[PDB]
Amino acid sequence: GSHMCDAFVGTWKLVSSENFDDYMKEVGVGFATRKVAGMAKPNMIISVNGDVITIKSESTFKNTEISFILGQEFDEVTADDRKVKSTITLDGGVLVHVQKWDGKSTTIKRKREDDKLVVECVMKGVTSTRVYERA
Repeated sequence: GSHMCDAFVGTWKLVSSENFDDYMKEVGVGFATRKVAGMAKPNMIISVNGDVITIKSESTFKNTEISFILGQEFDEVTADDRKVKSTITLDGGVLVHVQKWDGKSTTIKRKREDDKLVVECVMKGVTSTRVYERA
């Protein structure tokens, strides 16, 4: 049967980034990490097995992997080494990823738009847009 996550499954490569340095600043990422992370051109690999969704980010900077069930909180060590409590839900057809730590919160939304997978990262007033195409 078809599932709303089907439109995300596959291998995706980063094709454009907007305001990513500013977003990382707002999150609290250090200078050196921002420079090395901002150079990266990651692939994102999304797969599903039953109710478990796995999202990998793979680049010369870091390889990360999260597996989760929609709506069930999990612990995540981010690529910038924050230990956060994450919950990922479906809002319509948008995957909405909330990361919480030290009384703060950031929201990463992943949506399909034409043949692209668009990632919007928001911290306080700061929005970064990262666009991926199929790899």
